[PDB]
Amino acid sequence: FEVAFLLIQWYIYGFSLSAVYTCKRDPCPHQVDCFLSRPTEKTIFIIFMLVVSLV
Amino acid sequence: FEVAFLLIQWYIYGFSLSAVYTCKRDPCPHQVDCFLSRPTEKTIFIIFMLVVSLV
Repeated sequence: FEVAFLLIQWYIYGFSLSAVYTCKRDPCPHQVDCFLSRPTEKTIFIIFMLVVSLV
Repeated sequence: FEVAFLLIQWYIYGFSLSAVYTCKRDPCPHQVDCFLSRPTEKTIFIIFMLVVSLV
């Protein structure tokens, strides 16, 4: 379970969050730009959770 | 003068106006979409002016 959850967590989005996200969706015209809430703190907590899972 | 003005008028934008315009500019992020005021009436008047110039 640990290994599978870690693999899915890596596959979906990796191990970091970017401040700027490029979104291409049907309602949005052409290629729109969006921004995350607090990417750096979320990335830091991602790193702690990944380390805890590894340990 | 007639011929040169007609050639420039054709070269810059052609002889018709489209309701939807795709704009790519430095301030605008990615590729933005804009709309003209009254494209059909403007196109009709373009056709009259082109015909008058030709005559």
